[PDB]
Amino acid sequence: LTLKGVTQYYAFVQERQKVHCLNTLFSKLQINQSIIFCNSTQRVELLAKKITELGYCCYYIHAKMAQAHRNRVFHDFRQGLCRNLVCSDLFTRGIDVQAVNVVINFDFPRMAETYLHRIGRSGRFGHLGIAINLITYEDRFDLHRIEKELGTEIKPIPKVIDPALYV
Amino acid sequence: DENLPEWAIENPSKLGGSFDASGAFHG
Repeated sequence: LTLKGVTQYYAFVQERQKVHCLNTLFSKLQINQSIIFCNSTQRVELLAKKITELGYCCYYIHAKMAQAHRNRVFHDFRQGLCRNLVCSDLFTRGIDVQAVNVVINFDFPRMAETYLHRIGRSGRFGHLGIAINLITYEDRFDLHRIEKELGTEIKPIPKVIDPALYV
Repeated sequence: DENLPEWAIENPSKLGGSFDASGAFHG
């Protein structure tokens, strides 16, 4: 589990804006396949419906689901049937997907280990992608503490994200 | 506690959107 090869950004936003901000990223980034992380199961459910309101296909997985159910979803996502996946935290989430070049923390985690489980990759060589963290004013404390505890750096999103970082 | 999210309330489909030098979103 490594961060090397992952370009990490953040963006400041209000809670009531996160859905409008997420749509902007949908229109700004060259997403092959996406994964979007929320902090609660119901938050995963509602976000999935909001993304569908916007017109994109949406899968989703959370802990309260059934393992037999998460398998069908993950397998279909793998094969590429739907492009975006919203999900909560899972001890046994699964292998990494090669077509996922954009991970989004729709909600910023509180512990550094969770960030590593969300943004980490298997092996430093090969995989290339970007991570975008949506942080509220309140989340700032956890942002500096998380990078210091990890030894990584999370920079403000730039005007243009070079495709060579995730395409 | 599971509250009603603030973003589930307001209209999700609005045009525009960008980020400024400080990384703050402009809706």
